Amino acid sequence: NDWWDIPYPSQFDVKSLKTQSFISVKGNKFIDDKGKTFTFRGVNIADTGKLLSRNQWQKSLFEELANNWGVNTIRLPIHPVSWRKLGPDVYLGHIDEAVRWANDLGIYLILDWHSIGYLPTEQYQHPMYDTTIKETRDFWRRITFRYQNVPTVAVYELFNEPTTMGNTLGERNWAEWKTLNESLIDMIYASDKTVIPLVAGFNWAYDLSPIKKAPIEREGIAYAAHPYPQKAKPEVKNDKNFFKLWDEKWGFAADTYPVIATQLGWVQPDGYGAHIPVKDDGSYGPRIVKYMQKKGVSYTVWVFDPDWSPTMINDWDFTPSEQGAFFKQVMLEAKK
Amino acid sequence: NDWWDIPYPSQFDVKSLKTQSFISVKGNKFIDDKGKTFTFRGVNIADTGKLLSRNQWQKSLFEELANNWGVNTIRLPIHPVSWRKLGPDVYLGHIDEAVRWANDLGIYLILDWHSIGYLPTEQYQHPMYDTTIKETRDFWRRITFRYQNVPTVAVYELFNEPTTMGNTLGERNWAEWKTLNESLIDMIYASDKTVIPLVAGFNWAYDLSPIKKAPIEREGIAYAAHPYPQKAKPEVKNDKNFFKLWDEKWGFAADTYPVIATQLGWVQPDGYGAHIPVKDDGSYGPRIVKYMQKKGVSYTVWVFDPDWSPTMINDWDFTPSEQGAFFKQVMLEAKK
Amino acid sequence: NDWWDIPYPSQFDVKSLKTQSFISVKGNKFIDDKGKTFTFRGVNIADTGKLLSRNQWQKSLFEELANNWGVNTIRLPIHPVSWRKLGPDVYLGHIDEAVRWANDLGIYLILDWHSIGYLPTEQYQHPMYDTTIKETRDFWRRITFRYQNVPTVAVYELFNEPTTMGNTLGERNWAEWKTLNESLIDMIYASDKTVIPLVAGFNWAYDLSPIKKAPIEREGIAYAAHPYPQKAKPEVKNDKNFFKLWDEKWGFAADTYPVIATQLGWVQPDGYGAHIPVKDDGSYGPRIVKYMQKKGVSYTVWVFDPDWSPTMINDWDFTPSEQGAFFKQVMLEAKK
Ligand SMILES: OC[C@H]1O[C@@H](O[C@H]2[C@H](O)[C@@H](O)[C@H](O[C@H]3[C@H](O)[C@@H](O)[C@H](O[C@@H]4[C@@H](O)[C@H](O)O[C@H](CO)[C@H]4O)O[C@@H]3CO)O[C@@H]2CO)[C@H](O)[C@@H](O)[C@@H]1O
Ligand SMILES: OC[C@H]1O[C@@H](O[C@H]2[C@H](O)[C@@H](O)[C@H](O[C@H]3[C@H](O)[C@@H](O)[C@H](O[C@@H]4[C@@H](O)[C@H](O)O[C@H](CO)[C@H]4O)O[C@@H]3CO)O[C@@H]2CO)[C@H](O)[C@@H](O)[C@@H]1O
Ligand SMILES: OC[C@H]1O[C@@H](O[C@H]2[C@H](O)[C@@H](O)[C@H](O[C@H]3[C@H](O)[C@@H](O)[C@H](O[C@@H]4[C@@H](O)[C@H](O)O[C@H](CO)[C@H]4O)O[C@@H]3CO)O[C@@H]2CO)[C@H](O)[C@@H](O)[C@@H]1O
Ligand SMILES: [Cl-]
Ligand SMILES: [Cl-]
Ligand SMILES: [Cl-]
Ligand SMILES: [Mg+2]
Ligand SMILES: [Mg+2]
Ligand SMILES: [Mg+2]
Repeated sequence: NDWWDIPYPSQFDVKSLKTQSFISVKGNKFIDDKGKTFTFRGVNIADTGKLLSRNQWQKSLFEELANNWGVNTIRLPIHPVSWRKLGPDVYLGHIDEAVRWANDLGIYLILDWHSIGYLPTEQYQHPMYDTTIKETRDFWRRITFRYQNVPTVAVYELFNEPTTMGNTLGERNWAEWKTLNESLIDMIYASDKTVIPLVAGFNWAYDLSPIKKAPIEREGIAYAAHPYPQKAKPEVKNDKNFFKLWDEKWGFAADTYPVIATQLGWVQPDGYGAHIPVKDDGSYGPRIVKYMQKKGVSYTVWVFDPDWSPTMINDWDFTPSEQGAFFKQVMLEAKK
Repeated sequence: NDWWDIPYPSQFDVKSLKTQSFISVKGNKFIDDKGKTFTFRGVNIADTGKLLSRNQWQKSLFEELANNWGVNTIRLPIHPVSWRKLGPDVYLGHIDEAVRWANDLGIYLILDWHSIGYLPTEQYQHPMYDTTIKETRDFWRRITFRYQNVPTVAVYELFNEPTTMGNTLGERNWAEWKTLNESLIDMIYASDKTVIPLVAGFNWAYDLSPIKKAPIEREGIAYAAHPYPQKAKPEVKNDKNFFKLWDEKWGFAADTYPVIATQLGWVQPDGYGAHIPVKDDGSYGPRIVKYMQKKGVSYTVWVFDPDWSPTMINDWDFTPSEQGAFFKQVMLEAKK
Repeated sequence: NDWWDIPYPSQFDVKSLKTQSFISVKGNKFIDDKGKTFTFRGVNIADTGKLLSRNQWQKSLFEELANNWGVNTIRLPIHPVSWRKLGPDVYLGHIDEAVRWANDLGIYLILDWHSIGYLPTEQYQHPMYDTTIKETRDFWRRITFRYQNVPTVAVYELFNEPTTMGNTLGERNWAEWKTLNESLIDMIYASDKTVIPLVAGFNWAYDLSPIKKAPIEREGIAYAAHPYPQKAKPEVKNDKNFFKLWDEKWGFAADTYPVIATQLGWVQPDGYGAHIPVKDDGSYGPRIVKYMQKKGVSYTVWVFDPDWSPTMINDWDFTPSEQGAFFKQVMLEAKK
């Protein structure tokens, strides 16, 4: 009742972590603080609240991924509805757990403010993604204060998937989106300059082409890409044609800035949760991996969860799905 | 609890309706899809929630109006407080009923986002009208998706009565209001181009004069006018002087665009719920009807309800008030 | 349940007050309506809700201050969280009490919308200060309507302490802040032109220097200053060096506009609730009083409360603290 006695917030205790290299941006590459080139390779897990509700928010989950799936990175898709439902204090307390778990395993976290829609008009694809510019700023303000100087938390992915859904949500306007990302980056850098902001384009974070002429005017950032199989639609389906289309919309970015494909994956058109744009016969797997390997692109596969699709696992015993078995071997081999 | 299992929305089933002409804008006229000039002539009823609370939300209400009062149109004043109180899903479910009822009777609906105040500062005449730009956009987003390709729903009246109340609510600024209406129209047209947006001026939707120099830069729209009796204040009260004042503030619009007088009416200064600007000795009735007839102006009288004033009916047996008996005969004669 | 029956608001009954001079702005001075120069000299009390919760919201509080502490002014720091918690109707009802109490004692009130942070991004120092541009406008709309033509309520302090906290809350931008204050002033002046708006600069209302080149372009306003002891940091601590630094950041304003130091005070570095920027050995007391006396600056000391620091009183028997005993004698002597 005494609102005047509500405490000011505290910061994560960095002394509680074991030594872990910071990742930073240098030119078009990530590097660690030993100066070695670094690639994020890993997976999304589900929202923290979804996992808690079925008692699957456990260090054992992180251990499975680190020990058996070859990941060096986990992306946490923090859904605004879940952020509100647990409330900031409880959600941050669970993020703290993820930090300790990842640190102990020597892996890194991408914190993703997981909305879909058009923030400047505050209209979204679905209520679970609902937010405001105010809440979005406040999220990043809180996150940046709490995890200041924490090497485990490497990337702040400002807004998962910008889209206006054919301008039903507003008029897509690069200049206003650019300005807003720059505004968020400024709040972040005022609080912690050691973190990597990740910025996305339109068409559900597929289209980075506006940065050819109007890149975000801030240093030390990276760009997101979500190159699902059906985003590029060549008439003739082969490596060369897909590569050219990917080149044009997002791959070119990797020549100048670091790029993380923070969502990618596929399921068979008749498989579990099959929907546009994730339907593929499986030929996309080797093709996107080859493409990313050639361009030095980082990635986190969607999704290491048995309910949300396309799945990497069919159950909580971690039985691999088609894409799961494929990416697991890719990541194990890369780790070598 | 599982927010991730909350369904995506569905659209009204157009196959459930009987054949009904679409109304569209051509130049300064409405026409039906047989190419014949069309005039909206009808009434407002109360907010859906008010009617539900006294069990008056019934097809019989629509039947009374269509069969005995000669209407071809009903305006639904959706109050934002009621929208929130029933919640979108339940409110839309009742709008669905209105659509089926009106369609069956061969009449049309105007959906009116019924707020009073200044949306750009989000300040209003009364809490019952309280909203935000975000909620207003979301309302129109939901409405346009749900009633796509539904002929019965003819007009989307974006914001009932713009006013700053002597600039106590903000600084009235045509350019910012124009831009915001254009933004809403763009969201709507991205989703359904077969609907007619209705745009209002300041001074409680009385003053359209800014469109002489700066009309909304979008095709297929109409303009609202609320010419209550005491809005124009000639020193000498006659046809000629009122006509000239109406000409100057709103009637001129009918020369170039279609105009719907979506609110109009009167009660005696000593009658039920008498207040500025609806007080009149009754001479306004024939005068506004003559004026509208000469200019081909569409109209929906306020209000076909026994509680809200000025009333068209004194009870739920539909006993006519003074203005009610007057307008009933006007509409019956026009229908012939 | 019947939202349509929710009453429109009413105004404070001015006939309930005894005769009391209006205070107005003339050049760089306040004057009363007898044309005599006037200086606000008094204190802050705690938020109305805090006082109510411990049964300390009583006329006896105002009587103690007027009769024994020599005040002619009390500042009410209305915290947005408390505004929401009591709700506008109940909070305004208690403000009405303060008005009657102050009027009877011949003292004046400053109503302070008591937030800390950056309103244009709606990010704040602490949740208790949380608000929006919409809520802030609505507060001033309600206040200005209710207390129209009430001499007892002299000053509307638009936003207590603007700060971006090292730009962690947003990018401080004088031009956008200026525009927003002008917008609030316009809402206020549209409703009551007899009230004095009080505008603040950045750095927790310490830095008025932007008004040298870009003052608020409205007449009849005053400027706030919060010159706590540790805001100016001269290497050599004496009258001359502090005076020069105060001159440069806020004191210059008093040459052209009226200035009210609506928060000021100190506690010993080892005293109760000691924190930056209010720690001082006590030499600040005579120095700030001398400075303000020379420049004709008005002031309300923070704070006449035994819980909130720095205190003027150590208990509810009004036992004076160090700064309390000091300021009490200053105010008693000035009153003579
Ligand atoms: O968050 C929990 C939820 O996630 C679900 O997956 C999401 C997925 O994360 C998201 O990327 C995906 O977005 C797609 C849209 O749904 C889809 O409409 C859109 O299609 C467009 C077409 O409309 C357009 O014509 O063409 C392009 C290219 O073909 C296409 O993108 O594509 C985007 C992605 O780019 O939405 C998913 C949900 O539908 C999980 O499936 C679910 O289990 C979880 O609850
Ligand atoms: O929504 C449920 C509610 O509706 C009530 O009627 C409303 C009516 O719909 C609305 O148009 C009307 O607005 C008027 C303002 O109330 C009135 O103040 C304003 O007056 C101005 C003057 O202030 C100005 O000086 O001059 C002009 C011209 O004379 C004048 O307009 O006029 C507007 C309309 O233009 O408000 C009504 C409520 O007061 C029902 O009466 C009620 O039963 C329902 O609950
Ligand atoms: O509202 C109830 C609450 O009030 C508490 O006092 C507030 C006080 O009213 C407010 O002015 C004060 O603001 C100070 C900030 O807290 C402080 O961080 C800031 O420091 C900056 C430094 O960060 C900067 O480096 O330098 C400058 C100059 O030295 C300095 O200002 O200073 C501002 C004031 O200018 O915050 C108090 C709370 O911390 C009561 O103490 C409490 O009991 C009540 O509950
Ligand atoms: Cl898009
Ligand atoms: Cl107006
Ligand atoms: Cl500041
Ligand atoms: Mg970090
Ligand atoms: Mg339609
Ligand atoms: Mg006053």
